[PDB]
Amino acid sequence: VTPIPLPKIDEPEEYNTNYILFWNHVGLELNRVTHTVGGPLTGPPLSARALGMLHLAIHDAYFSICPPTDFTTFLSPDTENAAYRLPSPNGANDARQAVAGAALKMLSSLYMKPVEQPNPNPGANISDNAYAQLGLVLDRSVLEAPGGVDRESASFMFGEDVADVFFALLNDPRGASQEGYHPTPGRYKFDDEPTHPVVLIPVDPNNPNGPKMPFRQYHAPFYGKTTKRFATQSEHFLADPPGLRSNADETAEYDDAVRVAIAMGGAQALNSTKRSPWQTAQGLYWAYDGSNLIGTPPRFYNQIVRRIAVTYKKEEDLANSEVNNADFARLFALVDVACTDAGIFSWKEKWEFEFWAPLSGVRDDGRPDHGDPFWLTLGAPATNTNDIPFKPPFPAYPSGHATFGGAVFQMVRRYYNGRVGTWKDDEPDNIAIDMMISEELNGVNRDLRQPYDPTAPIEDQPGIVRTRIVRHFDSAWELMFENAISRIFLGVHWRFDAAAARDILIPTTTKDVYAVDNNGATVFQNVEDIRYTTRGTREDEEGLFPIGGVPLGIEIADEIFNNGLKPTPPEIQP
Ligand code: VO4
Repeated sequence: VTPIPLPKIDEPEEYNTNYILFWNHVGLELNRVTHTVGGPLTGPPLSARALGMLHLAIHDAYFSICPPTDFTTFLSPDTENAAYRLPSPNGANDARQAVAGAALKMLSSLYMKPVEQPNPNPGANISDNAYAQLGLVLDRSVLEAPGGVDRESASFMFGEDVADVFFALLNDPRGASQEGYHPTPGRYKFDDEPTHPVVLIPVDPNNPNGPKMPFRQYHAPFYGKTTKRFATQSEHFLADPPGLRSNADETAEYDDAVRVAIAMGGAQALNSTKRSPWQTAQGLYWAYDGSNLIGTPPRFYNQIVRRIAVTYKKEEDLANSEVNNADFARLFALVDVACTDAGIFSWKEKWEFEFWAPLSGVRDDGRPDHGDPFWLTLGAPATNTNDIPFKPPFPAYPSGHATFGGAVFQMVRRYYNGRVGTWKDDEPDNIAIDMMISEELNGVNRDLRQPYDPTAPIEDQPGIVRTRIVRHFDSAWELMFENAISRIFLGVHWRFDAAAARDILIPTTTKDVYAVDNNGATVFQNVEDIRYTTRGTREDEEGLFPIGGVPLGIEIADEIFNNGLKPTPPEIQP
């Protein structure tokens, strides 16, 4: 089959001399390829799950052979429960081959053709070409693996066994099912996106030029409530969003939110848009909304973590260093598991409240002096395609980006505290990074004038090229913040979807109404001064809960970390 020409990644090639990073890289490649061909594990919550499973398998394969001191393996070989019983090395002592077997097995189980009946219903939507392209990635990775892959080694086979365990235990085949779900129209209620009310998909995925059919998508409406958690030791909840349930009386907040939404997230040329060119860059930088050759947010968060990992490694040798191998194996397991659970809980709350997107909220507002029936947002970029911007097919509260980021970057902060610098676990850190380039703005990817051609490299395809922006960040606190507000700039999330408006915006004398600059643009607090302290109430539960995705993610990361990466007790599983 014709292999898809993938654009070059902006990262020192030395990174892949380390087999832990190499396998992480292979996971990231499958991520972007599956989103280009429409293969399995697409979308934000599930794509994060794939990475969590991959790194959990790698983590235990490595630490079984090279036992850790300050912590232990996720699963143990002495568990009476067969489902949580980790296999034993029994002679195997080649960590490199162990990791290879775990990674290869997991990724293959995740991305290959479900010959075991699973193809029906679940996989009945993915074309043969999709699987073929994914297979190519897998096949060549074996050949590019640093140190090679010896499929006949005992260590390799051990790794495979480890993968089988984690796969059977955590795989959620029907995770993204939407069968039986239908929106419940009304104020504040999620429903089909006005600029993309329906989509025409081929009746037969193997004949994309053949007859089409109308399709309305709702992304994983049942996943969050039915899926198995990874390492969280409890259920997490967010305060009711402004306008709903116990907070239905927070009208000043909601009204100002509508106001900030129009000014900060509208289309580039609308007279009501007050967003600056720089803020537009900040919005697109963190997108990764499932585009061709790009993939989803988890892929970007891992690209960032890869840089942090190498920038702050203990030993200079990337290839032959167990200190580095252990460090990376541990870090990525912590990070990707937190990302996985962040997805579960953000999706759980998303479909719990079913809060509507700013596009619908502004248009359907109804009040002549508050709404704008013809508003358009900067929207989620439709990169490497000729389609227009959209709003991802799922409820708004809370922001998945914000939750993912909160978890990933809080985990990084907990892990490096006292090593890169010293800070209170709830205050700004000093984990700075340089030369960080997003594939949304790399001088290569673009907005095409014609349909994407998968047989030709992106450079030979006409379109407006995205300006190359090289960033530097002073801390993971900043990363966490900007990643969250970027969605406000795109106009796909309300301010409260990120965090409590009181914690991120500059207040005025009027309660719930925040400050704007000379030209009407919203003013944010300085990153160093931001503290996610503002909590709210829930109708169905007593107490105060976090508002927005960031606080939720931070909470999930602290929990997992504090428990040293321990499985969710099967008793509290759904
Ligand atoms: O991922 V959002 O849920 O931030 O579009």
